Amino acid sequence: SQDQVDDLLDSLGF
Amino acid sequence: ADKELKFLVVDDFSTMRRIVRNLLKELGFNNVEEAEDGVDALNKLQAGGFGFIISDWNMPNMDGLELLKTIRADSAMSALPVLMVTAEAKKENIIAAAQAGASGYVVKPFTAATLEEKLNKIFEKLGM
Repeated sequence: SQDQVDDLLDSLGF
Repeated sequence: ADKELKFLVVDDFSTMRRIVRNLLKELGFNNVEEAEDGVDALNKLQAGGFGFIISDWNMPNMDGLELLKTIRADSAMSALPVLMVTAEAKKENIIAAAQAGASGYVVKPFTAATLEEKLNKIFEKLGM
């Protein structure tokens, strides 16, 4: 969920 | 990106605005103005010339997401870079930012080096 967040940010280019 | 790019820093907390303005100065961005919420931001945006927005998530009268969506849907300002600042990275807020077209997303407090990384990510994507 932390890792889903970091991955989410990565996928968004954030 | 041009050193003279004009930033608007939007936050209801004066101290945080000063902090962001000073981090920008540290990076060589001196052309910086302030706004205390989304309404005050939209008023200042009418002067024209603005090239970059850094906005807090939570503000009275008009919050960060409302301001972002307004800018994105605006006939003249739709492509303006907007860096969203949040107190905490949460999936739901990240996706709300993504959906509304945030150029970037950053958790406060952040260092000058982090600010620089985030701005460079945006400049790179936009070819600035």
